[PDB]
Amino acid sequence: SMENLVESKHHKLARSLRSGPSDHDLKPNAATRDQLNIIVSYPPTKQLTYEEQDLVWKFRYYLTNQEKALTKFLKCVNWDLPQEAKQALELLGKWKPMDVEDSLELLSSHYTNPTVRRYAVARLRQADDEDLLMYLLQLVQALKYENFDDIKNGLEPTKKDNLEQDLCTFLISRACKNSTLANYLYWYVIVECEDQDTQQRDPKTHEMYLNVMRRFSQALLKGDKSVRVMRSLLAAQQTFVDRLVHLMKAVQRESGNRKKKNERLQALLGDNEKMNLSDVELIPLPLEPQVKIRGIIPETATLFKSALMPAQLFFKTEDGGKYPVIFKHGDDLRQDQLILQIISLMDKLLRKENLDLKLTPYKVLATSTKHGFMQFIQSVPVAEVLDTEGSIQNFFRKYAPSENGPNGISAEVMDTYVKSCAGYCVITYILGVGDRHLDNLLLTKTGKLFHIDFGYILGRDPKPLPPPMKLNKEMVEGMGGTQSEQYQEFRKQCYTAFLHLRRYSNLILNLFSLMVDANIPDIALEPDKTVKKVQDKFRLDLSDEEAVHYMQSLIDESVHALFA
Amino acid sequence: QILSVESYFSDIHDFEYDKSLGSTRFFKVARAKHREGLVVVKVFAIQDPTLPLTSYKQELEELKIRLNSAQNCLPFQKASEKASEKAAMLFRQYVRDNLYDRISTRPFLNNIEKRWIAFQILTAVDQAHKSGVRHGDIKTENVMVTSWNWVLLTDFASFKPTYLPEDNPADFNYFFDTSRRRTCYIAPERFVDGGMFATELEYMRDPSTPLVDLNSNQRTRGELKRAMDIFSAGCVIAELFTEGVPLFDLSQLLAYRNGHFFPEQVLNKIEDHSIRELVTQMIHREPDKRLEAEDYLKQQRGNAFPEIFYTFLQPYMAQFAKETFLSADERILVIRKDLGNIIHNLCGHDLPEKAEGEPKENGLVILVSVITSCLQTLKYCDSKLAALELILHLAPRLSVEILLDRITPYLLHFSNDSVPRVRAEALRTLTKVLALVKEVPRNDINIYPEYILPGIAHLAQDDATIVRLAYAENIALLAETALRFLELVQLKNLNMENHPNGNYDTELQALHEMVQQKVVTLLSDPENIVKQTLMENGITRLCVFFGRQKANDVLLSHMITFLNDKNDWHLRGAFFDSIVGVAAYVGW
Repeated sequence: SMENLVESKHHKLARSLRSGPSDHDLKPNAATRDQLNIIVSYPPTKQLTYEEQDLVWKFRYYLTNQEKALTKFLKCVNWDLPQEAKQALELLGKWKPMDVEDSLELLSSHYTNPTVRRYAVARLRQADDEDLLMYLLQLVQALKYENFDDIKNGLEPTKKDNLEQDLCTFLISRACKNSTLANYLYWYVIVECEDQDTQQRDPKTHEMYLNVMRRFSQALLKGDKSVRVMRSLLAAQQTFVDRLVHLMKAVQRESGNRKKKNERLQALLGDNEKMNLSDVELIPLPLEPQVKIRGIIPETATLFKSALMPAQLFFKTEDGGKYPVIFKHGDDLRQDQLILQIISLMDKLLRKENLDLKLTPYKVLATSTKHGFMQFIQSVPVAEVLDTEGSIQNFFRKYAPSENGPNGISAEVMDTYVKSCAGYCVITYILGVGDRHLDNLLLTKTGKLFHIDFGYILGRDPKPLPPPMKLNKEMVEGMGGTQSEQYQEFRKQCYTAFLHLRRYSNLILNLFSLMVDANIPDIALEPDKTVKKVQDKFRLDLSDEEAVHYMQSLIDESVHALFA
Repeated sequence: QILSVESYFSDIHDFEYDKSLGSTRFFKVARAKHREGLVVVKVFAIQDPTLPLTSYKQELEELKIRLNSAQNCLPFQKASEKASEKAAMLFRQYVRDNLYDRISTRPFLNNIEKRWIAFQILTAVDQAHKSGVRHGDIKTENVMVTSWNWVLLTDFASFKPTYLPEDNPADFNYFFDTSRRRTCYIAPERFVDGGMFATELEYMRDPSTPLVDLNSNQRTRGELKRAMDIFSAGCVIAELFTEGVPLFDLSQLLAYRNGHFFPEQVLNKIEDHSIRELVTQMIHREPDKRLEAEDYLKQQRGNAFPEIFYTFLQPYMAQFAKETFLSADERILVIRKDLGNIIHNLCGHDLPEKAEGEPKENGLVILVSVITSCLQTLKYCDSKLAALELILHLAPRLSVEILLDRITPYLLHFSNDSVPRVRAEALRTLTKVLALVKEVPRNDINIYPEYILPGIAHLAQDDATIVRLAYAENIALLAETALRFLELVQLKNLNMENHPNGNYDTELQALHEMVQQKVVTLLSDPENIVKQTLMENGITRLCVFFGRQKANDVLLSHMITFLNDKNDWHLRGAFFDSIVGVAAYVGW
């Protein structure tokens, strides 16, 4: 049953499909090649066939030549037989150089073969700070690495008691090249050193990862220059923050009323926080590896009055200025750290397309032991700001009388608003944000829109939920009047925007294919449905701007919504 | 014991398999338990959260009533029996081969009779469970798996989170889960969906994403199990086979509420009255019109076929008993199915001609492949006899059909190279295969001999069972007949194209010259193996001969192949002269 009957099939299938294709190399002949050029130009998701795989296993010359087509063929094969491996490693060299983009797909667990992994590093050989943006998603891909850690465990822990194959020195050569990519990446890594006892307990391999992080620290420190000890020291100084958040866990425990806890905090921070903040020698900021602290002012220090204990404080830096900051401690904030990071990646591509969404990517990181910190925010969070004002128009006029409601002309406040609004709807289409309300709506009076509730995603709401668009009946006041101008400008910006992201988000499909290996809740069910849903939701299947007409009908239905 | 490859276990398990959530129903999961070390894909469930209901009492009893009967359906080995608090995991075998998945997995297997046979095996289960009343059940390819006897073993778990297509030869496609609902592509029921609610549960109102928008649960009414609801579901799984793709469109569903749709009947055998009518009978309005599995059976396209089914169904029940003892089946089944043949497609002397005109008794028996796949399982040399009998029993598998069949044989020369004179069995069969006259469907067919045979010839160097070699030089001409059969594709390839000045007729022959240069390689590689054997008057080591003076035996048989390599009479003559010189000394 799972006996020779199972294998018999495999042979008959191996014969003719193997042995036939791969022979003495020459160029493809027929005009079916022109049709096939279209067929191969099918996107990443477009998984290959039992017969199409065979065709490429024939048509090698054009595949060699089309420098970036190689990957589609690499999707077809596996390194099942040494004879396969032989032709595969032959052709690895033969093929006109692969795309550094398409180099991401081949690092997947699909292709366990070291030579591929070694050569993919050459395909994406550019040791540059672009990797820092890649650090916004790569951790789930890095989760497919817990095999070679046991191999390199033979080496890295042992020895201390550019052209290369060693991914760890690809890492060292690229990352140690910049202090940001060393230290901030280590703090990012500290979020995975957190809870490593479960990855030791269920897997065992987190103990190997603890050895790995130890041996990376050894590999850096053995570099033996001022730079190498200094980065080891700045981590140590930043680790004092862990002591401070344990003290802040104790201060949180001595609660009273909002004012009584605030007084206890202001007093305890007055002695302890002023002394420690002044005491530390130029350890860097959470928002910036370059900014460094030289004080904290316990006077203006305040708190969000909620169980997460979000902080609101200001730090007299080495640079003189009193930088605003926020911590959240006693929360595994990984849902938000990943979301803001991916947002940053999307924002980079979107800025490569010259549209800025005016959203605030606030920095977030972890120093040690599940404690963490982030960039602070100034806000006007609710419909109550607009209700304190006379209307959406009166709200503009009050704050910025250049706008002066309808009677003035607001310039960039309005421009930033319209281009921002045209951005925020696109973000809501893709991310499927949940639990939106009139109280999750930080209208910065300057033109910067902040809709904010990203923690609920993939439509997480009880049954009725927020739309893929970004509009409500309050905005329907101002926008219904400024329909001719602002709704059209909204409509034109978003129309042009989607059409540009339809160009090049194919690489995000590769990123998605690796970054999907992360922690985000209920992922036990969602994957295959999600990959299909993404391609369908943005209907890459149908590049018809009539879909925007369908969406514009939904927009009509949105103003209609009291009866639609 | 209590964990295994997940912290989530409470016994020895192989792996966690797939999970899913319905639109018509709640969540579900699959699990591959290595019970007694035997890894099998059981149902997942937790009794912890389901204690509030535990209504399962009834369900377990209907399970007992149903599982009692081991027919062409799937009885579970201990399903009902395998409830517990942390682990209510209803016991089942290593299933994940859902049905359309299996179909696209072997289009090589997909065949005229075969689809009909599969379909008919399912039909017997349907009419049986209607009689052993378990009315109103749902259907999708999640409900089935394909056994070694090619039986469509029908279960009662129509969501299989392990389910999609398979080995589809044309493809450049992204993932397709949740294709027309919150899970796998379902089969709608007109009364359930278009009438009350597509959902299974009770209520008194009307949601959408899980479906109730049609009516307010008839103000708190229950499920109403009927044959008409079964005919509805069967109708949607069927078209998926015919088109190779499902019919599930929301436009089509609105049109099904309207009782009138958007057909595009993609196959002539499906729009063939035989198939079209009873499908249409399902399609008009299941309760308003009539469709009867009975009417379908009585009106089998050929009424010969129902009888061919139910007659041989008796054997299929013996097959269901055979789960006791395979080797006993092999050999007594030889005895029995002498009679089986004499009943069915009888030849008076038990060696059917493989090409008996336009078949004079009308054979296209995909069931030999059924049995073949059963008898693949290792047991005893009982098997040797029946295979030789089968070689003699040269039933009408086409060239291609025999070729499809040709997967396991040499595979079993290899699988029992350990018994060196399995080589002798295989000799006869391949000699027979060569003696059979048939047409090569594709050019490449002949090359696989030209590489297969090399491999097996190395196995001949492992141990030289002489009998195989003796036949070799004879059926060398039959392998050249395999080249003639390749040359018949050269006739077909010609059927695809439509002196002193230096004419162009060379272009017609030239590729055949290069083909002949290739075949000359295929004379030379024998000339290599042959010259090695010719110096090897014994298999030679440390000044001793494993006495291939047996070359003198095969020497008579050799005249057949000797015509082929001979023209380098220089080379042949030298090697033979070296042999003559020594024979003249040592040999008498």
